[PDB]
Amino acid sequence: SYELTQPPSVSVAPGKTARITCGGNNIGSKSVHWYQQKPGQAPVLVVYDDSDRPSGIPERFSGSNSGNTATLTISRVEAGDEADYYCQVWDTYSDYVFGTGTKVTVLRTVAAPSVFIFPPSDEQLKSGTASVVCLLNNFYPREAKVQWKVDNALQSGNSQESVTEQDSKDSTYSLSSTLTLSKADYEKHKVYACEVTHQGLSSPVTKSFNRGECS
Amino acid sequence: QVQLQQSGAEVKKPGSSVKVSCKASTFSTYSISWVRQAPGQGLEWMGGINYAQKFQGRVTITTDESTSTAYMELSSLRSEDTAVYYCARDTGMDVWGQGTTVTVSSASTKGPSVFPLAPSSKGGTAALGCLVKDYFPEPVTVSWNSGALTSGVHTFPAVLQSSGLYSLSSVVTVPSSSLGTQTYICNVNHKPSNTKVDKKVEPKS
Ligand SMILES: [Cl-]
Ligand SMILES: [Cl-]
Repeated sequence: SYELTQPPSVSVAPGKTARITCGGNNIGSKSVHWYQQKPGQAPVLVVYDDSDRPSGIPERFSGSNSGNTATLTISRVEAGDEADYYCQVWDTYSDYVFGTGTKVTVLRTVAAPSVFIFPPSDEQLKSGTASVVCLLNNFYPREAKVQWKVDNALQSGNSQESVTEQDSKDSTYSLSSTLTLSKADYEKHKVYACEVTHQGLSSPVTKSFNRGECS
Repeated sequence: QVQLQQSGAEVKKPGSSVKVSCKASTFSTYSISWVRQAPGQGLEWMGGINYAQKFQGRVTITTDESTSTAYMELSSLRSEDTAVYYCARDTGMDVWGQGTTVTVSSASTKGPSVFPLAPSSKGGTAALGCLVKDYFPEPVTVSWNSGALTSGVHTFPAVLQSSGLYSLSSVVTVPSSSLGTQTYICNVNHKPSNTKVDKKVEPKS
């Protein structure tokens, strides 16, 4: 078969120029197509046959392709161009092949997350479950580790998390981590602790409560 | 001005098969390709009327010139088939359908429970929210104070739990002095179960 390689993400300052590469063997001999996908929308063809844009696609988007690398260039990146970008080719033997996609990230200064811990509500506890929530608010860049601790036991596999997209005003992320425990297990331990590591904190920040004390 | 209109969203049991349709607005000159995207994953070519050997067998792709409609049947569905299914016209692919959500699950329709995430008892800014927990299928909408409160709101993307049910949190940052004076209400809608809830979120004693 035939494979297309792309970097996971590119970071560019507003007004500055983003370059997204698409690796492939003799990709120089193929017509490379580029698709922009904003979140919860269909992909949009921005660059076809290496360097051609359709009507209504800004001047800012241009393409280039030779040897084993083709390049989508996005000049004067505004917040609006935060998207996934997919290269794609028609192989004689593999039909249509997509690259893995590159996320375009707007670059801003480092911001430390503000950290909040929420105990299970009394309402949830009555219904036989406990969710403990850890909120990391308005941080940059995206990379963050949350380690959960219960009576100093490090929690592994029993948590899930999701991240918003870059805010279009301040360019930050927020992340929520939910620790799931049975009500019987929540009531066996006292100290519930969320530990946050990020480039913006010189040492990691712990938010804790003790079960059934004003938190 | 060709446009491709896809058939509605579908919840499918493991083992079953789904037929997705794609109606054009002279489609006898172009080829239609089917492309899928699992949630958070890349675009992946399926086939056109030619099958990707990852799906040779399980996929059936047909066209009816008479009604300029393209069809895609995917059989013996697994969770891993959960995806948006797009149709596109080949040139490159220039015209895209809006996409068909296929959710492969054993779960039954269920409205969420809405739990408060009460603002910490201990100037500056306090965080508070709603946990919207154990619903099927997607989506739910959340707003704050019937749309009056948008500043500092974050509604996280839903997460599928091991139980096969979704949950999500909505949070807002507010001034600490507004606690007990300002009423903070999250508005939760889950249309598939006809569950509507306005939940008051309040400091614990
Ligand atoms: Cl910085
Ligand atoms: Cl769990």
